[PDB]
Amino acid sequence: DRPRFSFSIAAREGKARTGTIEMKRGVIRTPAFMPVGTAATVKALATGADIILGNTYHLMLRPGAERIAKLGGLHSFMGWDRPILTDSGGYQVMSLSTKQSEEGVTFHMLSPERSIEIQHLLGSDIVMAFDECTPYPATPSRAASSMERSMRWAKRSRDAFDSRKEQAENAALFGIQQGSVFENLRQQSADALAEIGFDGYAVGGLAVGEGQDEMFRVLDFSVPMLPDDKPHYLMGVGKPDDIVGAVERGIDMFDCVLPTRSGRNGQAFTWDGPINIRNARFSEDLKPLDSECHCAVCQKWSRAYIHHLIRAGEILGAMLMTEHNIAFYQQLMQKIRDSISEGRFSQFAQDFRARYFAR
Amino acid sequence: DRPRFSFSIAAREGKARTGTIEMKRGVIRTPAFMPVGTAATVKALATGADIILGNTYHLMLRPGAERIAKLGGLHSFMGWDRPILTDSGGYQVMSLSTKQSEEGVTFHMLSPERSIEIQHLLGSDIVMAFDECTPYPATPSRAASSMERSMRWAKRSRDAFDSRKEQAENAALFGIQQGSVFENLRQQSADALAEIGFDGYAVGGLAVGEGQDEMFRVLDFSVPMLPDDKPHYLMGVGKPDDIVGAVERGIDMFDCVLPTRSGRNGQAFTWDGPINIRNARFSEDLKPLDSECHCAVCQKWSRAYIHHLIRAGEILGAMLMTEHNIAFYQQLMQKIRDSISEGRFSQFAQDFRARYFAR
Ligand SMILES: Cc1ccc(CCc2c3nc[nH]c3cc3c(=O)[nH]c(N)nc23)cc1
Ligand SMILES: Cc1ccc(CCc2c3nc[nH]c3cc3c(=O)[nH]c(N)nc23)cc1
Ligand SMILES: [Zn+2]
Ligand SMILES: [Zn+2]
Repeated sequence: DRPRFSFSIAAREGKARTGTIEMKRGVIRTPAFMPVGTAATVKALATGADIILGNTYHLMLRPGAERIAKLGGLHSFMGWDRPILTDSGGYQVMSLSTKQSEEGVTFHMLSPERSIEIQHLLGSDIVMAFDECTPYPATPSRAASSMERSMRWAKRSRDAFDSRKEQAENAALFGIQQGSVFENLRQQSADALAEIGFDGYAVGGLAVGEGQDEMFRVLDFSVPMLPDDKPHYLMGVGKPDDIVGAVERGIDMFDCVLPTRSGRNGQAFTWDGPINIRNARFSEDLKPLDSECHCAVCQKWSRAYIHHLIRAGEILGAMLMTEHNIAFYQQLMQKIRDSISEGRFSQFAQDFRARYFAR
Repeated sequence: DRPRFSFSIAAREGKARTGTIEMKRGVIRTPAFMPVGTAATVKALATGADIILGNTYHLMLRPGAERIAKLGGLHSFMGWDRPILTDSGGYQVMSLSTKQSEEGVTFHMLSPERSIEIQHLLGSDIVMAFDECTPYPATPSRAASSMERSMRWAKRSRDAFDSRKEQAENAALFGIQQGSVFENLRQQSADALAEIGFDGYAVGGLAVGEGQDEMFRVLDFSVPMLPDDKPHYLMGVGKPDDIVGAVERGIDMFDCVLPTRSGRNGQAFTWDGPINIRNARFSEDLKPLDSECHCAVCQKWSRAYIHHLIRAGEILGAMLMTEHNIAFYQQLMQKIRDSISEGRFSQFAQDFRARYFAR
């Protein structure tokens, strides 16, 4: 059948690439948007996807990784038979929960070994190494010390993953680059990860308050340090314009939680920029959320009706907004893939920004 | 094409009837459950219906009946091309908002004439007369005075409806019986409504705290006072067992808001009674919400997953619960219609109660 893990690049334009990841549970077209699976009914890729996210930090607390395993794993639990990616829980413990040491983080304990076992019990297909997302801003010394611990933890994550036969033979493991905003530390981190060897490489430690200009600056030198022949996952990013610029700099995978969060608060993404549907200017607007969007919501209902539902406190309004936002991001990713494949991505990015920041 | 309004009875068992209402926008199979249209995406009848409810009291306040008319009416607004029923707003003004007089109710003014015009602007197909839902309990004198005012208002509602050509020719008007729990006042009210003449007759003034035994007692003598050859709508009812007992007493139409409210609070309806999915006993339950339910939710997801979603605060959990509850009520109505048509409704009601109140 399909291999455990293959990445093939079908077309390139500058630093941008488009291709496919093959795994046992399915194919992932890249650049890929990976939505959380619990925010709406995600279908096989529209309000769908090739791969969804599990929420390791939440699941290890409710109902617990052992219970998820008892219930058949996340694929059975969520009714999703395609690939699933889980984070290692390190970022979320530090953001939401903490006592740190070389062994791991107490808050329950979380270590590289326990993080890998938790992701094993959940049954995810893409497993993230257990890292430390360095806070921003950070001094060079603090960023270096943090990156060095993350690299020791990456080696421990590799070894823990390899010691579980079912996981080593059926899942894939991604290493996470750290180093804050410092080119020399980003290089040393990429070097360390490449020596250990991973199936994919994530750019960690961004989307931590640095702003888009700084994030793009860091991606300019950081992504080329990663192995070219493996997928590149930018964690925590982001807005549609973040995605286009990150693809321009060689990123292949994205996890944006914004579209599934924005929907509950009334924010809809459109080709003309985001709008807040609760605003009174939409109370009589008979256009769909976006006039070109092909999602089920825009095929049927107006801005005026979704405005009404959300203002009325109807959960239906938020669900429709969420379904539209997920669909818009997937339509964005499809246009990105098509334009790279056709050698017109540079023009697309230009056209996208001009319209997105016009209105 | 179809007539403005026809009701045909296809089969009877005791006082129970099953049949069809024909209107210009579609056919309604009876006994019918009429869900609110804003609680989930309701499809053509499953998580669907032959007719949905509009919320007159909410709509006249946000965005206003004139604005709904400017947007094309509720059918265009909600994307629903089949029949729509609206209440007259009298109950809701008194429950949720008040100064009453023979002219109407100030809170905005609401009169029989204004209520009919509001329902005209909304474009509903079944229009309710403007009544006063008598509070419970009520003395005979207070119940009589209230019923008598409602009957004068029913005549004013009839005249207002008939004076709007588009409405008189394309919609239907239902009169509402009052009289609290008093047989002689229920009779006088039915007499008054029959002399005015309506397309259907509602039993009003119940589901106001009287309890199921008292409600059934009042239906025992009240429903036979209404014209047999016209549909009978019990307003505000109710639980599944309320519906079965009310069909046994000659009711044809129901509006239950409970299934669309219960879903948000974790209550699911099953053939074994209601359950609260948030209860810890469902955290590892791999069965669907109901093992016989044919809805999309029970085809795909477990109690354990819906429990997880709701406990996690995910709006998806409440939406799935709502979709299941709407579907369960429609499956209930289908079994009621089939069993009356097959002459086995008495046995069905017996079997239903024995299982529903067992667990
Ligand atoms: C469900 C879910 C969605 C997204 C994430 C990714 C969370 C996330 C970041 N989010 C913003 N910036 C981020 C940086 C890192 C990082 O450096 N390391 C890890 N392990 N995760 C990150 C985790 C869980
Ligand atoms: C959206 C919506 C749903 C349901 C209703 C029906 C509201 C309702 C009653 N609810 C409980 N008991 C009820 C009695 C009456 C009544 O006597 N008169 C009217 N006009 N409505 C009633 C109105 C609006
Ligand atoms: Zn859309
Ligand atoms: Zn169901």
